[PDB]
Amino acid sequence: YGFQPTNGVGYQPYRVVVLSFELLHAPATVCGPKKSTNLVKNKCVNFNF
Amino acid sequence: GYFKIYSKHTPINLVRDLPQGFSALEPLVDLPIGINITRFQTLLALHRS
Ligand SMILES: *[C@@H]1O[C@H](CO)[C@@H](O)[C@H](O)[C@H]1NC(C)=O
Repeated sequence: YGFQPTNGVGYQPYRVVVLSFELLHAPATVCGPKKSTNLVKNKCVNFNF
Repeated sequence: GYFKIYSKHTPINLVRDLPQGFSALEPLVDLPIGINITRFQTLLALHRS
């Protein structure tokens, strides 16, 4: 490459990373974070424990 | 695709045969790994001296 500071756009280096996943072939183990709320008591509510 | 291991430890005073008692085996660990196991071996710690 000819990477130089004087070079403008289209010539400066760019750091690129591509991320890939799989689609339902093996037991999933990398998943997004799970949210949480505050715990209430003695009130008719619904829960998702 | 789940490898389940259950374990239990129990003191014994009988010499050779299995004891005449009842004791359940609580779960120890679960591993989410997919391998189509068919055979297994054992490891021995011999005294090399
Ligand atoms: C079981 O064996 C077959 C033999 O081809 C293989 O295709 C399959 O992936 C195995 N199952 C697991 C869970 O490894």
